[PDB]
Amino acid sequence: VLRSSNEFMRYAVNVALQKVQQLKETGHVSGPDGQNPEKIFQNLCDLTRVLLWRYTSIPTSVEESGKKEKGKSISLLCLEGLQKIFSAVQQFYQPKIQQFLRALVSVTQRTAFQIRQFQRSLLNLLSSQEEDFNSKEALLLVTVLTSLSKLLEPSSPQFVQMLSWTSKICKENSREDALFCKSLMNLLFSLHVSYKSPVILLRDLSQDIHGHLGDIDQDVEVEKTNHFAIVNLRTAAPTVCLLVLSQAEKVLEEVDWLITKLKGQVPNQPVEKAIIMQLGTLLTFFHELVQTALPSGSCVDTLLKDLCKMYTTLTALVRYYLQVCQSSGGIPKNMEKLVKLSGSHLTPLCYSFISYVQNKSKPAVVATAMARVLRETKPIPNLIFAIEQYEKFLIHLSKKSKVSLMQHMK
Amino acid sequence: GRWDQQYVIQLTSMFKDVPLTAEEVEFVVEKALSMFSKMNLQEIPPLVYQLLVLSSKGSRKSVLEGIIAFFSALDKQHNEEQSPSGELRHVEGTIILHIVFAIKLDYELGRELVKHLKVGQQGDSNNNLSPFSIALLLSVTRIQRFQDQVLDLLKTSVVKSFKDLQLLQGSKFLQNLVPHRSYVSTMILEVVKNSVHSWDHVTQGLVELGFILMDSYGPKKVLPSLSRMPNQHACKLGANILLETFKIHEMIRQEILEQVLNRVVTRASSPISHFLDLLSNIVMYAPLVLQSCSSKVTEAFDYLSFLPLQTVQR
Amino acid sequence: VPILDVLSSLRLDPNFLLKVRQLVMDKLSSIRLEDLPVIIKFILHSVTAMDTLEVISELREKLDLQHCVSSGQSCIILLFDVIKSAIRYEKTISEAWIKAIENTASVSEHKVFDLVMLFIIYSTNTQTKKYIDRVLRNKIRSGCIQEQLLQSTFSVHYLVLKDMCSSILSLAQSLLHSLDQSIISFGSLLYKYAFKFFDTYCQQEVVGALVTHICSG
DNA sequence: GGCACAGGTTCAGAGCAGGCGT
DNA sequence: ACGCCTGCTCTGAACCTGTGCC
Repeated sequence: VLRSSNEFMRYAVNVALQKVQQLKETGHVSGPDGQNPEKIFQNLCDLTRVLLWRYTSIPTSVEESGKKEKGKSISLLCLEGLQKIFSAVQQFYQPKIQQFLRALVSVTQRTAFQIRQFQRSLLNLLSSQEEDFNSKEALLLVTVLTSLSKLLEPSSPQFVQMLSWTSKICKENSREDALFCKSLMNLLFSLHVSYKSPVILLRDLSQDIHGHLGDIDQDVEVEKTNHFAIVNLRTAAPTVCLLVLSQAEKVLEEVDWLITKLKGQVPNQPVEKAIIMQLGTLLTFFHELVQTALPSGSCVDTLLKDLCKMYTTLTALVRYYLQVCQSSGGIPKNMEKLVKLSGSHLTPLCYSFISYVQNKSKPAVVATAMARVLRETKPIPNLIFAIEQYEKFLIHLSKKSKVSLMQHMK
Repeated sequence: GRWDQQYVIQLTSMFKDVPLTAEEVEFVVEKALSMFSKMNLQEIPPLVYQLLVLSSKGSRKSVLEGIIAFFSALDKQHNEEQSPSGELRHVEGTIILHIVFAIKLDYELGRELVKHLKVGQQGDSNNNLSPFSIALLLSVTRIQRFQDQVLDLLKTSVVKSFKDLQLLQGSKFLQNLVPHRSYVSTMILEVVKNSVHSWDHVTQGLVELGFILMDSYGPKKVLPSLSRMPNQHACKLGANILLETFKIHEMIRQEILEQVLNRVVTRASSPISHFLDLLSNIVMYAPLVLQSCSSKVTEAFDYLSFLPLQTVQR
Repeated sequence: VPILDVLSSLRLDPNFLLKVRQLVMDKLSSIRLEDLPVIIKFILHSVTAMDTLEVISELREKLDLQHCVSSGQSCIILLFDVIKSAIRYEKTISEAWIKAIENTASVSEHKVFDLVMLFIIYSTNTQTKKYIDRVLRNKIRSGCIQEQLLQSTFSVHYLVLKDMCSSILSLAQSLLHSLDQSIISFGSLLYKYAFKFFDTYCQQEVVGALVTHICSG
């Protein structure tokens, strides 16, 4: 009687979505036994069992619905309801996440067993169709994986194979949708960093970006799809740009904190070597981005801003070596190396890119226009400022450790 | 030359009356400090007193650096033995009190203490401060001049404790480098655990401190991660200190309760979830209490028409 | 009393309620003592953000504490408690109290209540600590608040102030660090009364802080 | 041509980075 | 070089446009 009417079903679905959304906003939902957390925990898990089973038992490829009713596909909605459940149990019932997976041995093994299902579902979604793929259901599978990924223990085998698989999906598949691509790379980094520094990764993305977008000089050979496959004309240009430089920032956040704690002190030698190795690797990252023909939005601003922040960390570093190097005779071949590349490869290409972007010149409320353009005129100078203040502490360094570091600089 | 272990204190009471330079007083007291190691504990306090009254015309940095570095080592060794308590608590205390009665007459003593216990850069705060340094500070909050200065340091440090560790626990690169030195909530709580042997001065500072953190970092952004979590975490702490404090010190748990009620009652001008959530777990652990504090809940009810509903309910 | 309850729980015009509020305060002289408390709460629930000085000013004049004399002291305590609970809960009231004492710096005949309130408000409310001490110096410099007041406060209102032990002495310590023997005289007399009337702990704190002066000051 | 989601934009203020008196 | 004041940077909220689809 009820199974015949499809509308009746997508009612009692929408109802369930409304209940779980209500539980997020206030610690409790609407009706009776909607305050007693025990009973809500009971039901959530009892709802979960069935919603999981529907999606399991019935895929989205068995539809006879068309676009209007695939916008509210009974499959799709049950994954959105999953997403909020997995979400909002971590908000409240983080203790009973074991009892929660006992409904579906420690927490991590159950995690993996439950992951594989969605993983394979997503993979079948993606691999099968190209033409009119489920953007939404693929994307919020990605979102459920993201939410739940954070319950794996970071040294567990299941975490390792997750990341391997994660990066492997990013390495293989085409997938023209950018918000989709955005979500994957986000998940990749969020997983990756709590195993190690994500720096070669940033390098790799920049080399592919450099490959795809082209180059400033209008004659440099670049193509490197080989690294990571989910990077496009459309995708990398506004998006993987902001994210790859976003992830560089979190590098230099850590590096600023490193140097603050180091200058407190005066163990040291390994930490300096580590910092310089970091900086050297991501100076290759900055190299590939600079050579790129970056568009003129937040993409260009966030490169130039992060070149400032690269140079500012290099300023804190050089001014650090001045305090201490007077006492011994310091600057090991580590720092000489770094300074060499920051002069030889980095600084002059900073100039050729900013000059190219400002060379690039191809209805306006007067007040708003004045406010906008004189805001946007700061960062070409803040880069020339930041470079010349590097050169300052390098001339200071040259004198106050007895090494002429201006023999490198042009 | 070697000092008669018996009357080393009496020898150090003689350089009290001679006029000396810095180098001279420094030499004599750093030897009197080498001598704490090779003694019974119960005679260290009066020796510390006769060091401080000498240090009044000599080195203060040195006197208090010595007492701190010594008890820091002591408490760490007591900890890893646990992994002589019922008297180790008498000494730490009697000392904090003996250094109190001096910073009372010697306002420069306090300033040198405080300078010594600056965060500044967070790398000095991961070699400086302690489970003993902090009982000492949270006694010091009783001096009228000094309350405020002290608290402000503790509070601001508290946050960094969350911010280092939070930014640290984002990253594996950082966890590789730093060998994780116990963090600042832990320390403050180990004070509270120590507290039992009833050095009841520290308590004024705790309670003062505790509502400072929640009143400071309360939910009001919520009617990010950066400006959210190390303020909630801070709030949690406030709450955490007081509840643990309330469990231990039967004397205080009248005026924890009133000081809560105060902030609960007339507001909902500002949000107060946190205070009710504490108020729960206070009364959940040992609600005999409100039988002793009955006048005060009586005169929370005389505002229970003006109070908004979600508050009144809970 | 009950009338007050009823007119609180009926459905009315505010100007009417104001009118009757004054019909109290004109006869606030004339309440039987037991009943003082219960009124005063109403008056301080009958406060808006804008009604405040007016009402406190009249009341601050109207209220005696001299007139009111074992049930007496109990009822007085009840009083200060009720006030205590009010002032607890309206930042507007505490600040405004003090603005309507310092506007009565002019008549050097202002009364006992204008201490006891400060000390209370110092103890109770902390945001004001600087402000009471500013006012107390500025007012005592002026040839207002003196001996005859401070003597009278601690001869009858010890049991009120017993509680505010630490409050009096935070003050006394603030006053002796000054110039102007007028001020320091007051800060001393503070210590003498503090030590006469309070607990043994207060006595210890007196001699504690006296020493602190003697060795530093 | 109207109907609808996404972007960026201006705001509005919290809360701390850093120039400037003794 | 420590204390005091200000103004800048972040952060999210809400506003309304701007452009894609049927």
